[PDB]
Amino acid sequence: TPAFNKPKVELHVHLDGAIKPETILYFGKKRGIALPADTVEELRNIIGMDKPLSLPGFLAKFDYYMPVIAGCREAIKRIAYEFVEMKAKEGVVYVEVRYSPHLLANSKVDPMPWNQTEGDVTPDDVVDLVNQGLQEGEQAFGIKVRSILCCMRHQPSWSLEVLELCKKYNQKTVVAMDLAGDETIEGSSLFPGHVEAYEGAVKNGIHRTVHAGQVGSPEVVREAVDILKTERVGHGEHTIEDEALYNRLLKENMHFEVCPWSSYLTGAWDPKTTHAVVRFKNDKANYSLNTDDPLIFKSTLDTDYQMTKKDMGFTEEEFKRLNINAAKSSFLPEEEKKELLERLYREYQ
Ligand SMILES: O=c1[nH]cnc2c([C@@H]3O[C@H](CO)[C@@H](O)[C@H]3O)c[nH]c12
Ligand SMILES: [Zn+2]
Repeated sequence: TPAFNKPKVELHVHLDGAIKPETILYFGKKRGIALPADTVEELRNIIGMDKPLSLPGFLAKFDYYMPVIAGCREAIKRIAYEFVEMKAKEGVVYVEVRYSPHLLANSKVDPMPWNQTEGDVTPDDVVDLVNQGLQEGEQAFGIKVRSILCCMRHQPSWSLEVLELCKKYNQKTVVAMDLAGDETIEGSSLFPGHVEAYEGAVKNGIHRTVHAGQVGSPEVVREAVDILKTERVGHGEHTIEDEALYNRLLKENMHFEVCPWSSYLTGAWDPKTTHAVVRFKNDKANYSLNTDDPLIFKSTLDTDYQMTKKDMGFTEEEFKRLNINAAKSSFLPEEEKKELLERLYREYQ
């Protein structure tokens, strides 16, 4: 029985962490690019994980399959279309999906990701391709889907271009910029490309989210908020380690994009402490529940909703509350945000 069988909102899910294994196999074969396995089941076992790794050890899983998607236009549109297909099945009415356009390009991107041969797919092309597959997905399945473009921590030289792509594709479908990748890279929040991207975003009214406090110190969160000027924090669990900062963000009504299942598997949460999400619920924080990389974690949104119901006693009422909070914190323009809120209340009566 599904933990919560009513419309849900999802803010934090990576397109390139949410690809069908069957579709990765399909493209490895069509293109003749290697894969670490040859049937769907063995691919799941290898790419997927059921025991905690460190964050760099988790991020390496992408290496297995990205090469089979990157630089292939049919593949990029197709994963975006099937993304909407999946989320529609899970009873999501609105979802913001994030990716790095540079990590899927094979032209005008330096350093060339994945040791690719120069092709014709620029980062600008990737966005348009993903827009296309999402819009087709919307027309087919009738849920609302927007996109978030990721700066990557290790590559601040892409960040100004990420910001320009957010400006160019604003609300079609790109609603925000994000900062993702290896949180453990010393001082990465302050690399000049990242700081200046986020400054340009403030100055041009481009929405902002930042992965912080997944494995880092509370200081990485404080940097997301006070220097980068984020409006939402991805994860944020390790914020509680700093009491004054947690309380400031509570008072200022910061949104935390919690990914509970993600949390165990990246070793961000110790299974024999209280998940920070329990504290968020008792404090009536502003947070959402998110699958983060469902392909790698072998999960669906119900996975995270089951985890919190079974292991943390989340009620139907708390589920409705945090989705209402997720809607309020979405990056939709005002009239679409009101429309979403109207729908959630109607459906929750
Ligand atoms: O758990 C995570 N923490 C930090 N970054 C990532 C991404 C990174 O964002 C890029 C675009 O989605 C992915 O390619 C991955 O490197 C995936 N999952 C996580
Ligand atoms: Zn993430």
